[PDB]
Amino acid sequence: ADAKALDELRKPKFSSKYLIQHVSQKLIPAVK
Amino acid sequence: YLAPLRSDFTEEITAPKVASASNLVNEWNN
Amino acid sequence: ENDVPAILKEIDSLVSREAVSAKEVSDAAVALTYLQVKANRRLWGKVLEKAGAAQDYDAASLTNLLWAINTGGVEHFKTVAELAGPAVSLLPSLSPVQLSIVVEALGGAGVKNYELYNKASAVVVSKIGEFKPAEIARVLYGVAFGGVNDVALAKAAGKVFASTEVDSRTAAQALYALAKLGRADKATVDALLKSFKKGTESASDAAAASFALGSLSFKAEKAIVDALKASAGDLAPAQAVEAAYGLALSGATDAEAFKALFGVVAPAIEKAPDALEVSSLAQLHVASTISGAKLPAAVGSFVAKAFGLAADAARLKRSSAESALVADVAAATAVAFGAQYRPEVASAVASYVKTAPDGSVLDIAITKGDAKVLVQAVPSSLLTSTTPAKPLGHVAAYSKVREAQGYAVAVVPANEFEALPDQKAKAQYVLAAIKKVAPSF
Amino acid sequence: CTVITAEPLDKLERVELTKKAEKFVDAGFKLVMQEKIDKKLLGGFVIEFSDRRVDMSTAKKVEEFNNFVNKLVLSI
Amino acid sequence: AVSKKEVLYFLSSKDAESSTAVKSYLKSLYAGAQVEATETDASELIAQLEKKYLSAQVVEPGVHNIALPLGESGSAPVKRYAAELFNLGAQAGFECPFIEVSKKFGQETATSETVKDVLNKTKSYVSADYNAALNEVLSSVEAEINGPVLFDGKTEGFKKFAAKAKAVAVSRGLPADTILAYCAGSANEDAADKVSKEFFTWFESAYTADAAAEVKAIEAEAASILDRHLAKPVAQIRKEQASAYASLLKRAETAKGAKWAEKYLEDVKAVQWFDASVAEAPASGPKVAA
Amino acid sequence: LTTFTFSGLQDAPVAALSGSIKLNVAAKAGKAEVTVAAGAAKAATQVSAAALRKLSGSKISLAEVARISVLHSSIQNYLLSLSNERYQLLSQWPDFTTMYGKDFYYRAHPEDLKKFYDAADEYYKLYETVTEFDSLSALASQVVPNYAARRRSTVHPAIGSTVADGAFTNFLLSKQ
Repeated sequence: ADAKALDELRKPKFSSKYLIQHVSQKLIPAVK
Repeated sequence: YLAPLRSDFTEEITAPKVASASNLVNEWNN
Repeated sequence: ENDVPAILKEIDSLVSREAVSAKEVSDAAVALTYLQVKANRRLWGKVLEKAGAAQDYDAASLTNLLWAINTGGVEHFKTVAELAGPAVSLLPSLSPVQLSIVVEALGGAGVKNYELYNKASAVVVSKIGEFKPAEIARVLYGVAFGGVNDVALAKAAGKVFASTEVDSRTAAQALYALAKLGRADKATVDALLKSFKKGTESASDAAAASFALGSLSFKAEKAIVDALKASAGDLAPAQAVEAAYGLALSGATDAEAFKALFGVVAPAIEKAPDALEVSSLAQLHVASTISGAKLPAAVGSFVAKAFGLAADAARLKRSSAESALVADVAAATAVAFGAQYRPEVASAVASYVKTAPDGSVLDIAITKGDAKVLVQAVPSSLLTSTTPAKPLGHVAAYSKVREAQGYAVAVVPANEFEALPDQKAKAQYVLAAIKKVAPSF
Repeated sequence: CTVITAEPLDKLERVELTKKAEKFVDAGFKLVMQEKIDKKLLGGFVIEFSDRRVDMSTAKKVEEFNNFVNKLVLSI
Repeated sequence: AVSKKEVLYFLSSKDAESSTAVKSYLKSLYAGAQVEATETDASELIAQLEKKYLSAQVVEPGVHNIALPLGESGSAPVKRYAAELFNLGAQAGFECPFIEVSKKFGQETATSETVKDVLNKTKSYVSADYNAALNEVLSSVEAEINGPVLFDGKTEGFKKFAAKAKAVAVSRGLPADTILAYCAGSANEDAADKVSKEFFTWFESAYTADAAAEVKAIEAEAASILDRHLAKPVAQIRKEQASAYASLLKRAETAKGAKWAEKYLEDVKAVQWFDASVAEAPASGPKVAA
Repeated sequence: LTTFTFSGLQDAPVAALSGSIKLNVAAKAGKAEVTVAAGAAKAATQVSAAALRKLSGSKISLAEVARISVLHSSIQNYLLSLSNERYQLLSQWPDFTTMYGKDFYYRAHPEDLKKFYDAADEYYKLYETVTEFDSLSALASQVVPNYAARRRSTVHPAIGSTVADGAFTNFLLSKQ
C-alpha cells in the first residue's frame, strides 16, 4: 500500500538491467 | 515519462557530439 | 524544559525553510551529531540537501560541517564530494586543525579530487612544525583513503611520529592509514605502537590498531588485545570483524578476546545476517579458521559458504594482469611437474582448476592421492608498497584458510617471479616453492 | 599440403596435427608437410591441401565467433 | 532471482535491486541452504563475453543512480560525477580506465606488425583528430625512411617515429614524459611518487575534461530538445507525449512472459505510487517506512 | 565512509555560528554536557567521551528517493532551469492589454490591428507552452537512453577522448 520500504524505493526504476539479462540468458546457452 | 529500453554497446570512444545551439532566445527577443 | 524531540522537530522546521546559508546548516549538522540521531534519516537528509545547496562558505563553517558529516557516520558521496570545491577554494585560508579535519573528512568518503590532495600534501609538508601529530595523522588518513598512494607525507609523518610522543587515537589512525597504504614499515610501527600503554578510552582505536597490525601482519601487543577484550560490547559488528581479523592475522592467542569479539558478532548475524557485507563475512571466516574458537551452528557453515562467495567474487573481478600472472605461474608449474610441449602444458593447465569443497574454484590445484597442493599468486596489489616488497596479510589469511581444507599453499610473490628471464627458471622457482611446503610433490 | 602455424611445431602438436589432418583427406593418403610461419594467426594452424583449405585458426575462430555473437544479439 | 554467477558481481555494488537480491540470497543461505557449484568451465571467449554482458547488468543501473552536474558553478561537481563513474567502473569489475583502454589497445593489435595498421585497427578507440595527425606524421617519417615503419621498437625508423610522435603528443597538449615515466617506473619510490604526482594531476585534468565534455553535450542536447519543444502549441505536445507513452506502454504489455516487461510494468506502478504518495502529503514528500 | 573513524570530542566545534540556533559544550575532564538552545526549543544532554565513537559504528548511508531515476531527476532539473530561463524572458513581454480599448481600435490601420491581435494570441500560445511543466518528465526521457548507452561502453564507463589519447601515447611510444 503506502510507505512501502527504503530499498524498494532506492531502485533506479527505468534502467534496463533485464533486457541485458534477457539477451545474456538467451545468448550464452545458444553460443556455448 | 518512460523511455524505450535498449541493450546495445558502444565500442567507439568519440567526442560526445555537442549539438547546435537553437535560436529560440533570439526568436523570442525578436 | 529539557527535551530532545522538541528540538529535533525545531531543527526539522529550521532546515526545511528554503533560504539557508552555510552557517545555519553547519551549526545544524553540529547540533545534530551532538545528539546522536541515527534513527532519524529524513532530518540528516534535509541537512545534507541544504548543505549541498549552499554557496558561500567560511572556514569554520565548512570545517564544522565536514566534522559533523564525518563524526555522524553518514555516507552520502554526492553532497560531500561537491563540498570538495569549497575545500579547494578555501584551502590556504584553512587553519591547520581545520585543514586537518577538512581533508580527513573528505578522505573518509573517498573523494577522487587529486588537486585537493596534492595541494594539501604540499601545504602539510612545507610547514610541518605547526601540525600536531594528530593533524598529520588525520591528513595521512585522508590522503590514504582518498585514493592517493602518496609516500612523501607518509615519510614526513613518520619522522614526527618517531620524534615526539603521540596519543593513542593518533597512532591508531596513523597505523590504519599505513595499512590501507600498504607500507609495513617496522621502523615506524615500532615508534607508533609505544603509545598503546596507558589504555585507550575507546575501543575503535584499539580495533583499528589491531586491524592495521593484522593487515601489515607484524604481531599483537597483548594490551591492545586486552583493551579490546576489556569491554567488548561497544564495537560495531562491522568494526568487530575487522578487529578479529587483524588479531587472527597477527596470530592472537587470547581466545577469550576472540570469544568476547564474537559475542557481539554472533548476535548481529543471529538477528539479521543481511546487514553485513560479504567481504566482512569472509574476514569472519578467516578469523574463525585461524583462532578456531567455537561459533553457533548456523553461522559457522554460513561464513564457510560466504568465504567461497567472496573468493569467487574477488577472482571474477580479476585485474587481468593477475589473469596473465596465474596463467604464467600455472604454465611454469606444469613445466615443473613435467610437460615439455605446448599441447601437454595445455592439458596440464586444463586439469589444475578443481573446485574447493566449500564452493570456490581454485586456479592451481595439484592432486596425488591424499595430498593436495595449491599454488598462490600475489601480483602487486597484495604486496607492500615499500622497499622490502613483502606480501600483505590477506595472503597469509588465504594460505591459512586453504590449509584448513587440505591444501599446502606455496605462496609465489610476483616481484620474484616476473624477474626471472625464462620459463625453466620459473619452473625451478615453483619447484623450490612447492617442495619446501610439501615435500611429497 | 602446406601447413601454416603461428609458432614452430613441437613434436606433440606435429603428431596431433597429422592425426587431426588425416580425417580431411578421403583415403589413407600419406599427407606430406611444408611448415610455414605466419604470426597473423593467433595460434593454431591452417592446412592448405592446394585444392582446398581448412581454416583451423584462432583468428578465424574469434572472427566467426564475433559474427555469430553479432547475429544473435540483433535477433534476440 | 539470480543464477550463482550474477550474484558474484553484485557483492561489492550498492545498487538497490542487486543489494536486495544479494540479501535475499544470504537469507536463503543462512536459513538452511548449500551454495551451488561455481562453474570451472567456459573457455576464454565465453568468459570475456559473459564478463562483458554481466558487468553490463551492474553498470547500467549504476548510471541511473549517478546524477549529472548539468550547469553548475565550479569544476568540482564534474569531479563528483567522474569520481562516481570511477567508483562504478571499480564495482563493475573494470580496472583503472587508463590501463583498461591500454589492455584494449593490446587486445586490438596483437596481430599488427607495422605501424600503419596499428593506427588503422585502433581507429575506433582513439580520437580521429589525433589519428589524422599521427597518420600524417607517420607519412612524414615514411617519406624519411622510404620503407614501411615496423611496430617493433628497436627499429631506427620507429625510434625517429617515437621522437616525432612525442612532439605530436606535446602538440596535442598532453605531456608524454610524465606518462611514460609513470608506466616505465624508476628506482626509488620517491622519484616514482614525484612522477605519479604529475601523472595523477594530468589524469584528473583528462577525466574531468571529457566528463565536462559529456555534460556539455547533454546540456546542449537538452537545450535543443527544449527549443524544438517550446515551439509547439500545448495540445500537440500533450497528444504527442500521450501517444508515445501509450505506444511504448503497448510495446511492454505486448511482451507476455518477458521478465523485462513485467519489471517495466512494476516500475510504472511504482511511479504511479510515487505520484500518489506526493499527492497525499506534499509538505514532506514521499512516504518512506522508517 | 570507512568503518573506522577517528573524530569526536577532540578538535570539536566549541560554539555556535548562526543566530538561528545556539550551542555551547562542557569541555570537562572525562564527560561532556552539550547545551543547545534554539528559540522555543531547549535541549541539554550529557554525553560521554566514548559516546561519540560508538555513534559512527552504524552507518546512515543516505540515499535518494527518485520518481524515475536520480539521473532523470538531474535532467529534469536542468529542463526546469532552462524553462526558468525562458520564463524570465516571457516575463519581460510588454503589457498589451492596455491597448485593447476602442480608442486604439479605430485609430489604427486595420492590418496593424490584425497583426497586434495575432501577436497577443502568439504570446498566449508561448506562455501556455512554456508553463507546461508536466511535460518535462517526458522531455527528459529523450536525453536519457543515448546517454545511458554512451556510459555502457565496452572498455570503461568513465572513458573519454583525453584518457584514450594519453594511453595511446603510452602504447605507441613504448617498444611495441
